[PDB]
Amino acid sequence: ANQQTSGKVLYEGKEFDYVFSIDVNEGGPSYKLPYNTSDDPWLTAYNFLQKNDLNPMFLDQVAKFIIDNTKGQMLGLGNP
Repeated sequence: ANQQTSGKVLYEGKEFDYVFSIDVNEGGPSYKLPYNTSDDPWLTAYNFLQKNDLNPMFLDQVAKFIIDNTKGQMLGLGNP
């Protein structure tokens, strides 16, 4: 991908392709998961997970949502 600033997401103070908004559940601290569509779910998720020192259990939930952003239902929909 080598495009211009179409609809890039600003997480805290940096801009990325698409970032997810992550609440652990407690209203704080609020996390965001920056994703670049050229990268893998597990890798993007792991990168944020290791960076924020999250539990590797979250890796699946973040990566799968990352996938949804490039998959049907969420992005491709697929509604007859």
